[PDB]
Amino acid sequence: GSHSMRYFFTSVSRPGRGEPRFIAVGYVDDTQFVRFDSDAASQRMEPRAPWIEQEGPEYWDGETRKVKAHSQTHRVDLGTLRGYYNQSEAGSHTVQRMYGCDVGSDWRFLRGYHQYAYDGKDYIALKEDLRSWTAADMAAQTTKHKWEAAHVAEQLRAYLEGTCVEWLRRYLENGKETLQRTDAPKTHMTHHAVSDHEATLRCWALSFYPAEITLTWQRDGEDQTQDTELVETRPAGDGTFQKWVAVVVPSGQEQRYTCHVQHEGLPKPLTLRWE
Amino acid sequence: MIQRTPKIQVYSRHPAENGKSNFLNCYVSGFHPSDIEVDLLKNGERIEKVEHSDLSFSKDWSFYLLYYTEFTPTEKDEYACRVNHVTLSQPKIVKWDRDM
Amino acid sequence: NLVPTVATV
Repeated sequence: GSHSMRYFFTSVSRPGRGEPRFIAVGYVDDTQFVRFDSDAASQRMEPRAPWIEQEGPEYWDGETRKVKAHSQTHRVDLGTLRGYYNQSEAGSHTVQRMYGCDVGSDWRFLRGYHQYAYDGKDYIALKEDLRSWTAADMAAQTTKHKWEAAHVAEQLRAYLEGTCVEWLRRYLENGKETLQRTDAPKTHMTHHAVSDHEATLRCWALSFYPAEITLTWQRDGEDQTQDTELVETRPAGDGTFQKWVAVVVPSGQEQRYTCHVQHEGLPKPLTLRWE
Repeated sequence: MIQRTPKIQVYSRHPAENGKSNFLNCYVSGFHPSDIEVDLLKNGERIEKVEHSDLSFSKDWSFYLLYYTEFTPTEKDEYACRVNHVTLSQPKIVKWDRDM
Repeated sequence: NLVPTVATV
């Protein structure tokens, strides 16, 4: 299926003394592969997946230099934005950045993205065509003009369509044993009685990868959303994911209800029933 | 300033069985700003050896973190996750329910 | 592989 490489960056200003806290993480699909934390001792980009350890010293030196350059841009940004928004030096503020590329089943470029937020709000984002910018307010508009004059979008477009795609392809091959493997959900159902007349059925999906999944209930073969609760998909902590969906039913009628599971690791969707 | 309250789930990494080593997780998500306090509790007492994931965020810009510790479940021990954030008046405690 | 340069706002 499709694949992605995405980088996430957060800087949080520290008004009283010193530079912002800066944290960078890189992912291929739902797998973290590198990190940098300004509070950590190494001051280096660090591996977080065994397949990236294949890369040599030049890689790690080059990624470290770039990630530090990213951190300094964020530091300057935090000051500029405090200026744009007429804010004091007293409060803590945040910038967040995400960028990366998607490829389809044929591993060719599909989509690129680059977006930026200040204090959790949209600030500026590259449009889908990778040629222009969406600026949310007049501050972002001043940035847009600055980036247009300096042809920032052209530089980014080249990276997103070229380097990003090339290196995603490289990682996919080097990490093939895990990155190109699907882990189908391990499913089961649990039962609880709330009272003499009400029951809860909970449909579980565990140990799956990638994170994308659909769990739904049917009653007598028709979709049931009322009286259901669906939790957010959550990391197990070993690289796989978990999710459940529950339905409340009259006691004795459990057999009308079926759980349906869709996942790329399942060639056809699965059905579960109580008992 | 935007402020968003954390959602919290407490759960084990693997199916939970007494006497069998496992990991207890507290997943916190959908929050902003990023400053957050998360503790894992054993019988109401703060666990000392707790690790967490590297800060990241969703498309909507809200943050998420996984906090985790190695544990061996027993029949009698009760576990929970205690969360404090700017959006919360008092710390929020969510108990681990293994029978879920 | 990170983008080579990042423009300031």
